[PDB]
Amino acid sequence: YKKAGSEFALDSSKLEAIYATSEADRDYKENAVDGDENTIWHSAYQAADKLPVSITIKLDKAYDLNQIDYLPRQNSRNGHVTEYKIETSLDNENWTEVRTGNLEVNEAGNALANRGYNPIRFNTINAQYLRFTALKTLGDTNNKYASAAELVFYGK
Ligand SMILES: [Ca+2]
Ligand SMILES: [Ca+2]
Repeated sequence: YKKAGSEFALDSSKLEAIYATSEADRDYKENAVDGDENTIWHSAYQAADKLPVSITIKLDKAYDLNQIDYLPRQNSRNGHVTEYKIETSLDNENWTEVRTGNLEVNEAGNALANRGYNPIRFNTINAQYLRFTALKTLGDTNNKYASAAELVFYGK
C-alpha cells in the first residue's frame, strides 16, 4: 500500500531547472529534476568556487507545496548537502524563506545517515518557483561544492 503523501509527487517533466550558481562537467542543473536517479547536478569545483550555491526550479503552474525530497548522489559522496535553505516564489523575483535545516549525518559528521531520499517538509505554501541552497556539504573537499541526484516535489 502507498506511503502517506506519495500521490502528490509531481512528475519530473513538470520541473524545470532555470538557474544554478555554477555547474561542472555534464552534471547540468536540469539533471537535478529529470526523474533519473543516475544523473546529477554538480556545482563547479575550481579554486574560486565555494558555498553557498543555489539551484532554482520552475514548476509548470503554482502548487500548494509542502515537501521536497533530496536524493544524494548515489555513487559518490561529493557534494552531499548537509545544511540547506528553501525559498519559494510566485514570480521568480519576490522570495519567501520557507526553511533552513540539516540532513542527518553519522556520528563523525562526515557522511550522510540516510543515503536515500531525505524528506524536507514545510508548512504548505503556494508557489511556482523553489530555490534550494546548499549551505554546508561533504566532499573530498568539504563545504565547497554541492550535488543532487533528484529533487522530488510534493504539492497539490
Ligand atoms: Ca524536469
Ligand atoms: Ca537526476
